[PDB]
Amino acid sequence: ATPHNSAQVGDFAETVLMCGDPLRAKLIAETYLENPKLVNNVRGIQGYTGTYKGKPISVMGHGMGLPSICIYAEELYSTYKVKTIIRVGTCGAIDMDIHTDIVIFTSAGTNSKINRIRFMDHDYPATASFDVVCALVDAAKELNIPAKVGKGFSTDLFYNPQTELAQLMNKFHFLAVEMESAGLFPIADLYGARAGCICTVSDHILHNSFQNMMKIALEAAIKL
Amino acid sequence: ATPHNSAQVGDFAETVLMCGDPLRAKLIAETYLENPKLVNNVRGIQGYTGTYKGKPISVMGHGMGLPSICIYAEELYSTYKVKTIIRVGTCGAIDMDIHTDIVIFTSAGTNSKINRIRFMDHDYPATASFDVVCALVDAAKELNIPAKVGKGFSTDLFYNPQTELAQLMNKFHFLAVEMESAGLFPIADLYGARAGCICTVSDHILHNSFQNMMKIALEAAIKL
Amino acid sequence: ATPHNSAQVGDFAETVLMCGDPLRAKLIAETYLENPKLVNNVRGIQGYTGTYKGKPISVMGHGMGLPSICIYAEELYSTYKVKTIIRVGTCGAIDMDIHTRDIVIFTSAGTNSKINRIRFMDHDYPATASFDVVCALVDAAKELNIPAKVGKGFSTDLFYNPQTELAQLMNKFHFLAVEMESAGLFPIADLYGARAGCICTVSDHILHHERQNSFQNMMKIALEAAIKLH
Amino acid sequence: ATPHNSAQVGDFAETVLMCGDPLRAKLIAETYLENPKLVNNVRGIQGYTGTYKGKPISVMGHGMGLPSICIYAEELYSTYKVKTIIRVGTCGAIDMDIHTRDIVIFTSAGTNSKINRIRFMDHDYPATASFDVVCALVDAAKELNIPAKVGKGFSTDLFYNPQTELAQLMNKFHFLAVEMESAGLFPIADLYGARAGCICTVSDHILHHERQNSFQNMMKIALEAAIKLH
Amino acid sequence: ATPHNSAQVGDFAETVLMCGDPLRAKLIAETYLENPKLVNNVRGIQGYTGTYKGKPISVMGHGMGLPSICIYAEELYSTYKVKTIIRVGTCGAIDMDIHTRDIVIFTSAGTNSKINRIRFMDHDYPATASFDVVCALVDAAKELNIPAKVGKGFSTDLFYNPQTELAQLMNKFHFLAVEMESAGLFPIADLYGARAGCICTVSDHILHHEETTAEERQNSFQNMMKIALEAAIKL
Amino acid sequence: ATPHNSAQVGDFAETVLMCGDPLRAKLIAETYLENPKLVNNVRGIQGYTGTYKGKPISVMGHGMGLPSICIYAEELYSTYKVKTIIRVGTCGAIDMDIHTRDIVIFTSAGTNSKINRIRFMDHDYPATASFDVVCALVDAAKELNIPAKVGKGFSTDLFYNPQTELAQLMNKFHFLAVEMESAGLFPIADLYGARAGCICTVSDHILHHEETTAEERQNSFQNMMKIALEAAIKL
Ligand SMILES: Nc1ncnc2c([C@@H]3N[C@H](CO)[C@@H](O)[C@H]3O)c[nH]c12
Ligand SMILES: Nc1ncnc2c([C@@H]3N[C@H](CO)[C@@H](O)[C@H]3O)c[nH]c12
Ligand SMILES: Nc1ncnc2c([C@@H]3N[C@H](CO)[C@@H](O)[C@H]3O)c[nH]c12
Ligand SMILES: Nc1ncnc2c([C@@H]3N[C@H](CO)[C@@H](O)[C@H]3O)c[nH]c12
Ligand SMILES: Nc1ncnc2c([C@@H]3N[C@H](CO)[C@@H](O)[C@H]3O)c[nH]c12
Ligand SMILES: Nc1ncnc2c([C@@H]3N[C@H](CO)[C@@H](O)[C@H]3O)c[nH]c12
Repeated sequence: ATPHNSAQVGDFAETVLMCGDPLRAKLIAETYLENPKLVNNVRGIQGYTGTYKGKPISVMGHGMGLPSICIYAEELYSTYKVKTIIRVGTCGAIDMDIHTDIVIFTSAGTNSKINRIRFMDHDYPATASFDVVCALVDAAKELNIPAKVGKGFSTDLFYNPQTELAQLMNKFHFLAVEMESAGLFPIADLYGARAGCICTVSDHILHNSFQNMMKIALEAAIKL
Repeated sequence: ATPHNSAQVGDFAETVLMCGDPLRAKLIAETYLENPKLVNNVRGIQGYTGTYKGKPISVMGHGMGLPSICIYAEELYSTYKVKTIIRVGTCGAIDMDIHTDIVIFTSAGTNSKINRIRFMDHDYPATASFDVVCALVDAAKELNIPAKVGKGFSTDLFYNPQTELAQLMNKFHFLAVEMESAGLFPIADLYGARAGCICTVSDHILHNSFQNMMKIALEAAIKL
Repeated sequence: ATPHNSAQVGDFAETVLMCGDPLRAKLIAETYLENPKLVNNVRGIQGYTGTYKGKPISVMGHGMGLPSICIYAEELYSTYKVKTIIRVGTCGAIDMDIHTRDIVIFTSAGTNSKINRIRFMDHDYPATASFDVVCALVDAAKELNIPAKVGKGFSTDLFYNPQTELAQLMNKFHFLAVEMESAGLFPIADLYGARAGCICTVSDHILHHERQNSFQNMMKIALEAAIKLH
Repeated sequence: ATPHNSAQVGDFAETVLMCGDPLRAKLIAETYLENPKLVNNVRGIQGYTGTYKGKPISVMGHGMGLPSICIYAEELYSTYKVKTIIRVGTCGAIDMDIHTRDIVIFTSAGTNSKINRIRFMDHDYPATASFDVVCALVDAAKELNIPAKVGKGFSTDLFYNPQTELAQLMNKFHFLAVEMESAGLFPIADLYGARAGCICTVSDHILHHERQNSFQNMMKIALEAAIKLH
Repeated sequence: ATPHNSAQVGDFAETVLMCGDPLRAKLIAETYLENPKLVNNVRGIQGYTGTYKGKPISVMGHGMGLPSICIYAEELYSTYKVKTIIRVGTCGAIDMDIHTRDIVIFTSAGTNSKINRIRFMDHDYPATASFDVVCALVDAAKELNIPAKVGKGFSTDLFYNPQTELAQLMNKFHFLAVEMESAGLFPIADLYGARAGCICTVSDHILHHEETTAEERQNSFQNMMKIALEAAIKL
Repeated sequence: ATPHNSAQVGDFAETVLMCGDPLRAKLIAETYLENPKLVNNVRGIQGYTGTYKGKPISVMGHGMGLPSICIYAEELYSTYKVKTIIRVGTCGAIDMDIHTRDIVIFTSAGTNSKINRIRFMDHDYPATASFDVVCALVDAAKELNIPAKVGKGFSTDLFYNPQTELAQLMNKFHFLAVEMESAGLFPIADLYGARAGCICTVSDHILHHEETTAEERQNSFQNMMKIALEAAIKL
């Protein structure tokens, strides 16, 4: 019922986990949901609606990059009346004290122009919902997994011609880099809904985890 | 051998077709290649190396949006030594005289900041290779299929808050909108390689084809 | 010790509460701090150090606007070794469900200044309050039974904003409130690996014509939050 | 009929060849057009109409820079009903394989002007020559055995460019050459649903110190291309 | 009246001297205005109306940086009907032949704030002192007998400027000094039909400092106050 | 010498009058300079060196728009060692009390070109006329007995301006007129230590035109030429 989603109003749990990799969405179909009903495979995007400890979850891939996640997220909140999107994903460390760890974003800077286009060319600060951030932090806490908490940078360019930037992000204690959150968070605000992100280091840009990250995300889903 | 590509130097034909939809890459695996060898399924991205009329082709999905295609294309030209990328795809009409037709891009404007980042914040004109554009035009001509030739607009935002823009693109005779070419073309330039795009109207933003578009792209691949 | 501050090292506590009005700073020093010493009066800015429930605490004005709070915040984190600065201010409400004298706690702050674009290679820097501090303010307010909204704020360069359709747009994106300083504080604290946060009182609504108790309430939340952060 | 043009309707052919130097325009009128009538001399700009192999053709200067060619191109497409304007210019080569007096044909043109950002909601407008015309120029040059490179050009606002690392960057992206007008012509033609193209002669290399024949060669290619486009 | 000013139309004169430092406004009011009345002290900004050689004059602080002088300059012109604002403060040395305690008269000022871009469709607004005021200031400084350079200033949003190359660039283009308010004050005068000018004494030097003390920079810069008040008399 | 100028150091005087229209440079040279020598006519730009009341003067076209006056102003200051450039052209009426044939003296000029952003780290450069020249021009126009307004101009990159709201905005901020070269000419003088000023006569009006003919706008605007040459004498 949307150019990128065949599923119908109700086919989606009020809470969706989303990742970049569509095969990873399946992995957790599949490895945590009970009664994994496929609900979207347009563009092979692996949409599922299920339950975890009796609560209706969903998982789905979002594509690599802001423009992609901006498509999915807007559709989910608007059409499929989703209340909460948590991006579980991978990212690259900037902070010298973060290592191949779990990171929970409070916000995400960006080199994209998308937020300038939706905000009269001023600075929109892309902020994770304080609800969700707390939810993730807490869960991480119960399950006794260390998590870092802080800023992300959503890059439009995985191979960044602007090489002086990794260091500058370091200088300002940016935690890590990925390519989607700065797109998500303001869509969430726009629909009065909520979003958050987390959060695993799969490489360091200045020189188990899947399981931990997913238990935290799922435990957190529950509180929300 | 690249974070997004498991295949190896040689696994890719000097010429790759690429589309947004990874299931569509398969469709033409699959429907035109002979001896479809899978060469990449990281993130389910459907990479194939084959032959068409005895020439080594490849097909692959590129994701929706500049940041996505920028990842694939840069990797293909640099790592996998690809010489030519033709984006076969779908797009949305702006021009009042274009209808649910085939369009061949000579170039693509954009609301992305990616080209400003690679070009000292000046205007890079994202231009399809005149080679390829001619190749497509000619083929379209032999196979007796009408094609339109002209400008595209690569949007970062499928649901564009800036609603006055469809009309302004109309006023300047923009042909159609999609979300990838403006990312591609300058990468092509950067590696001294070549790229082009085309090209099918799947909706009009102001109010067979697959088969035709693919025969033109494949015929054209051959001349290149 | 700086062109804007005549204190020496040691003279400021590790936590400094700052507000725009230097006379409000003075009012706080006389009302909430015991044994307030005037440590800075350059430009009439009223900086004091004292204690609150045995814990060391400072208060100082910052003037109005990013440029001014940028001078004083960088000086504190850099010359004086401050660890934490909580803004205690007033703001104009935007979100239609926020009312005069309501109390807002900022997760982060948008801006129309060019300052962070200059600090950050012309990219979008998200000015975020430190997590600890947002939490401490939220805990304080719950312990004291003062209700507090949590959310994005917006720091404008222009109090009389000729961009008249901006208010609405912010509303559409659920910005709680507008003030004129947080977007500058946050990234400076990040730069000195220090902490910052901001708490405010709604003194007026920008979307439709609209005290002490409020001020008093915010001060308690800020001061108790300072205690927990120490 | 305009502040910059004293011709009336009818006075220009459907195809107008324009170059920066008004005396070059005059040189073209006297050398290639038969029965050249001076139709415009406001500001010394030298516009003529005549014929070439029985086909109607005009030539006029445009001055140096986007702003100037923007005045004259819009006036021609709008007041005079011109259908096609080919720039016939000189340029500085960039690409290391292009040499003095080589001939370049532009598929499109980058720019550092703000003009297209103003025309296009601050987005990236790709100034592209019309396909027909690029083709006609390429066909003409092949029929006449003059070799011609095809590629991106770049129109700078600043002949003496204080951005000294720009030349290299353009080279890295395989821009053929720099002139100071095409980026302005193309989008105006799009706006009047007309056609435009640009052909140039390399008068100098910007990447390392470096005639008539060349000029003559370009003129033939342009004039034959005009014939085919008619 | 305004949220930042508790006086009322009539309380301020038609000419107002302003500086960043309210304590320096207070020194001016005390050292030079016969019969100073405190007209406004919200935020401790020290606004006073008195008279100088028999003509009404006012003085008030404006705080540091564009956002702040913007708030006060616009209230003065709009609500309090002021006709002339002369800014008398400190810079900001860039020129190599200019030194601390030197005097500098701004014709205009560049900036790095988005403010003028925001009030002017994102183009380059020339923040320009009124020709009258420049001349007055220039005359006054020629009569009293004090040397003053005339030229351009630059209002920075960032006293601690991370762009460290910018100072040499300004030097190439021969800017005189750097401050933090004039680029905001001039387009506001333009917007209200009123006049504005800016005179400042050098308090440090950015290329080969050089310095100055909080006290001497608060009390030791009479002269600019002198030229400013003589200039005021004429206008 | 330069690619745009075939004269040589010495051929141009130290003061050059310039206008967009080379035919108007040629009228000035013919109507006013004793013993005009044609020093430069590459691109038909009409540069001449002669003398006026016994002082050396020069005159040359500069073409329309920032990119062009930029090319010539920089060659004059850099290679030909010029000391002063006075631009005498047309505008550009914005102010409602200004009308065709009226005279306008620019203190500075806003712009919408990226040029000043590019030579100034992307901030707001105040493109400012030299105070000397403004004064000279102002004096000359007071002596000869001709009325002239002093104020700000705006140099547009787009004579046909698609931003149709911009003219009223300029009006709010009281700009005098609109032209297409001054914002480029002033920072170049600054860069070379030299001086520049701009005087123009109103050739059309943007808010309630009003017009003028190619001929009267080419030949009928002596006066500005008069003030400019009197001003030149002083400088
Ligand atoms: N070093 C790094 N730079 C930028 N992005 C990432 C990522 C994330 N993984 C995908 C691209 O590899 C994309 O969806 C990002 O969110 C992992 N490592 C990264
Ligand atoms: N109306 C329209 N607006 C923008 N984009 C498109 C597209 C293309 N299809 C994908 C998104 O639906 C993406 O890869 C685009 O290239 C089709 N129709 C479009
Ligand atoms: N409605 C409103 N719009 C913008 N700013 C504010 C403020 C804050 N108070 C000072 C100026 O009023 C300044 O320091 C701002 O932080 C209070 N209400 C506001
Ligand atoms: N090296 C070079 N750099 C920039 N521009 C050019 C030109 C062109 N000739 C005129 C100025 O020289 C102007 O109209 C430009 O189009 C020729 N060579 C060039
Ligand atoms: N080096 C310098 N950089 C920037 N600004 C200044 C100033 C001016 N004095 C105040 C605080 O320094 C501020 O209001 C500025 O106007 C003096 N020296 C300066
Ligand atoms: N309405 C108007 N808009 C913009 N520019 C002008 C001019 C000036 N005259 C030349 C061509 O019109 C150009 O060189 C400008 O300097 C006169 N009237 C103007």
